[PDB]
Amino acid sequence: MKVEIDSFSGAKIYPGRGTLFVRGDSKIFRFQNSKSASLFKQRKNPRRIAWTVLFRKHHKKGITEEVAKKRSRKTVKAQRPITGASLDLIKERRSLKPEVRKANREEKLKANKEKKKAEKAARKAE
Amino acid sequence: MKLNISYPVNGSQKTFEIDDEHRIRVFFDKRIGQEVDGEAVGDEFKGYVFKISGGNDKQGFPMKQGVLLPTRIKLLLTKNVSCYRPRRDGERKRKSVRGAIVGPDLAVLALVIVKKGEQELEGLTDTTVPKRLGPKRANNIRKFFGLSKEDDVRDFVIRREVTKGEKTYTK
RNA sequence: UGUACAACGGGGUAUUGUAAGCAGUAGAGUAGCCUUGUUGUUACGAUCUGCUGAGAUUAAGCCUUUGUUGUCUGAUUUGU
RNA sequence: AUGUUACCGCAAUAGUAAUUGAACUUAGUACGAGAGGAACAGUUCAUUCGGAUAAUUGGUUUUUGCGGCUGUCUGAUCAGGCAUUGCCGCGAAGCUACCAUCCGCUGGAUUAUGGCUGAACGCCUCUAAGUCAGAAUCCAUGCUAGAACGCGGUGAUUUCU
RNA sequence: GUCAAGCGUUCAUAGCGACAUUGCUUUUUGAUUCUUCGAUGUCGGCUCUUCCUAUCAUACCGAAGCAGAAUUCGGUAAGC
RNA sequence: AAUGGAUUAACGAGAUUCCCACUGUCCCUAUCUACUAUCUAGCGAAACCACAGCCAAGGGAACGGGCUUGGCAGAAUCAG
RNA sequence: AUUCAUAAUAACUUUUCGAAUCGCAUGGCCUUGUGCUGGCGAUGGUUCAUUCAAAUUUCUGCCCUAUCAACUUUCGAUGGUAGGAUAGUGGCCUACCAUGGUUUCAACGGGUAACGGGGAAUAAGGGUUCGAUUCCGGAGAGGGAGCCUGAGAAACGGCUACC
RNA sequence: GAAACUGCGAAUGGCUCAUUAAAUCAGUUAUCGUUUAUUUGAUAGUUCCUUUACUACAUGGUAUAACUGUGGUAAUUCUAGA
Repeated sequence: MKVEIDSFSGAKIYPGRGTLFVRGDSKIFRFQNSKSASLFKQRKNPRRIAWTVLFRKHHKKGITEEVAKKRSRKTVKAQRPITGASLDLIKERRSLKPEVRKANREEKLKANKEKKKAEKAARKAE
Repeated sequence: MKLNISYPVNGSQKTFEIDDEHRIRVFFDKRIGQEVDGEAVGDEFKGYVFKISGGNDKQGFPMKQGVLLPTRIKLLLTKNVSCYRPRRDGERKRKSVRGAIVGPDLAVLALVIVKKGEQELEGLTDTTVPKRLGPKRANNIRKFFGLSKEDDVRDFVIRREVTKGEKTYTK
């Protein structure tokens, strides 16, 4: 079995207890009680009716539901390899990064290479 | 019922055909993002805790976030939203869904684990699927490894070896 | 003269729909104040909001009471 | 009124009640050249009638219980009176509804009819003697009242009267 | 009800049954005028019970010009 | 056919038909209220009255409370 | 012909544009550095103009009907002021105000086997008739309404609803 | 080099003539009253905003698809979950 919710009061409708209504547009309403039913037929607004759950929740009364959204104070904690880099050697080369004389000497080599490049290019142009 | 559970760090996933109707009555009347007890559903899941991610009910209509009901509804959905892909730019569309409350109407419930309990799970925790792709961007690789601003991502590159015939290559 | 009874009180359950009183930098606004504000202040002003799912009623043919206060020998008749 | 009073009972006699249909299945079978087209058992439901009951729903509302509304009176407010129960909305309890729900028994003797053996009438025949099954019938089971002149069992039966 | 010329393809009787005839009933309508004219309140409907059966249906059966279905005739039956 | 004929707007507590609405007229009844009835105190009539007050059949002035044969028959009584 | 183009003062902006893009080719200076500079392109990009458009707009012109003579304005009809909206003028819409506006020189209403035109048949001339129909402009996507995306649709071989 | 993201275009074409009788339409004017993608011609020394450490400019951050797989409906160019 199941329990349901009055359209008007928003109340548990234990089985059998209460009425049901089926408008021509196929909207199925349920009513715990003829009170709610009669108000509905009067075309009242539960948000204006005071004892109703809609008014309750629209005026923010009994607000023990929500508390807050949690936040984690840390990082993802994965400086992992990219599946083709061998993380051990990856960290080894990351540590070799400081004391950058290796890359500096490669730059100096390609630098004298650019020197000789302009030189030999001018030579060929001559 | 079925529990399509996932462990996102291991990247693993498995369906579990559940009974113990009352140990899923616990799951009844539950929203998305909420976390209930593995032990409460199953001592095989003792100590674990999941998070109700969502699920498909009968007629395959998924659970959508934010609507706050168990019953099905027809929403005039639009782009940038679950449960509808547009086959044209500008197309809004009316589709039927089920909402963000849990009940017997559901058939498959999609769960994600946030904590690993005391025991181990056969198809989730004992296994771990790898990262199918490596980062294709320079700085993403560089920060993923923690190298420097200048540590030559070009040579820290990923190389994924595959053989066409006997000729093999990393592409 | 008692796991006694009764009248009140209390609690519960139900019904109704948020009491009076106070306050408000709420309030259509209209008049008057001046140190003419930046809530300016003052008189009046439905109604609104908070205290308030508050208050009221609740066996009279509802339930229950570790409570209180009381009551508990008047008449008549009867024989194998 | 039966010796008194109280309790438990019997049960004479009288009354009596349950009724009909549909659907599925049997079965598109039987049967029928074809056309068409059954039935018993079984199941679920309903019609009519009855006897109760008020959990649910509906109705009713002097709970004159809560709130509100008009006019007027109580200096104003608060709170109230009058308006042949002033009016409206809700409204418990109680009553109540095929407008709601629940329930509505099985054994015997029999008719008609068909028969068993069987003569008269050396055969034959349901009949004459005997005898079987058989109906919404009849009587019992059951149900209602209990003879106020029908009965039984049991308990206690008055003192310084 | 009796009888049965005939109808019923053929056959009087499955079913009907002319011409003739014996009975029953008092729900008609007459006939009569016994009671009633110093008054028996006068049609129908509504309501409500009870009774008869010459049974419309329902229960069980028999017969058929009853293959089945449907139908017709007839019996116990006025329980419903 | 001024023993007036044929129409005739308007009017009618006139007679009649139909439609809309409406409805406890009805399916199908239920519930509520005041006044009664009811019980009491007190007051206190009337109509009517051969004698009185149980049925069946019979016959009989042809539909008896009485007679005949049967059935039955148990003080006094209240509300309806 | 302008309060035009355009320029400057003073501020406004929740902040607009001012290349983190891509293919080829690789060229030159030496201060010998991966220093500095360099080409042919594609893509996109603020403004202005242009072009294909688009929307509004001036004058003239439409078939038969008076067995349709008064029509329009409640709640826009005519104008004006202010404002809103528009991409833009403007009753397009609102607030307020004056009460006007069209009409026998046929208003308005009805009908149309009416979309209009360029044109077709037919003829001495004049003309009468037809012209949905290959080209031009309009309207529509089953009737209606609405709207997203977009430069551009009130899109329908796109969405939403009702019928 | 499929699929997919992205950018374009899908508002043209084509069909019919229902609508519509100062309305469309035809000629004829204007926009000194407006939008205009696209093409085409020209066109962004001035962007450090307590403008001194507030900030990489041999250049910065974020997914997310496709895909991996779990999959759910009888069905949908249905879609969620990781």
